[PDB]
Amino acid sequence: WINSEEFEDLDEIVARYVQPMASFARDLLNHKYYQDCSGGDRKKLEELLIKTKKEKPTFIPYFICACKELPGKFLLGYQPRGKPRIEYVTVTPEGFRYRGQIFPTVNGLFRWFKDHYQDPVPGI
Amino acid sequence: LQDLKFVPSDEKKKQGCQRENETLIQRRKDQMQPGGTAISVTVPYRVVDQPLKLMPQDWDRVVAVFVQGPAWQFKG
Repeated sequence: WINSEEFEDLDEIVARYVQPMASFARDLLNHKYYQDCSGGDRKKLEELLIKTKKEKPTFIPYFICACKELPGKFLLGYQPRGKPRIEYVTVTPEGFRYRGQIFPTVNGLFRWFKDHYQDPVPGI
Repeated sequence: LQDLKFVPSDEKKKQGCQRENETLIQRRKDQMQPGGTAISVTVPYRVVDQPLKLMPQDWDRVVAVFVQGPAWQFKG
């Protein structure tokens, strides 16, 4: 038993609980916007976002990086006008979960984020 | 299936063969025809390692599947 899911044996766990998650994680790494902020340092992401915003104030810089503090979750930062904001994207066997929405494809998740970055953060 | 001979997968790994998502099988079967004439027809066969990525018509076209034991493979 992994969480509420059932698995017949270890091969099922590795081939279905990890392999899709590894593929989903690999997709995020292969994304153009991906960056390595010393394993997911918030300060490094904040500095990079601020620098990018300074270079192109008109544009809204957003970056995706892996988080070492919370394995299986990716740190998605964006700086619309002022201080960059940070959120968490959890990798699940069904895809990517962000703001209570599951997107099998990374492209769909990014489109939703761009079109709904101004919405209030769930849970706050 | 093509050559009707056994080769352990370990020997093929030593040979370093390249696994393909899709594979083809060319089996030569003699055709039952009137008058005793035989024509060595080579009917291709299609082998899929991952069956999830098949369209419903393709799923209908399926006719045989080898079971390795546990049922978790079939679920889905």
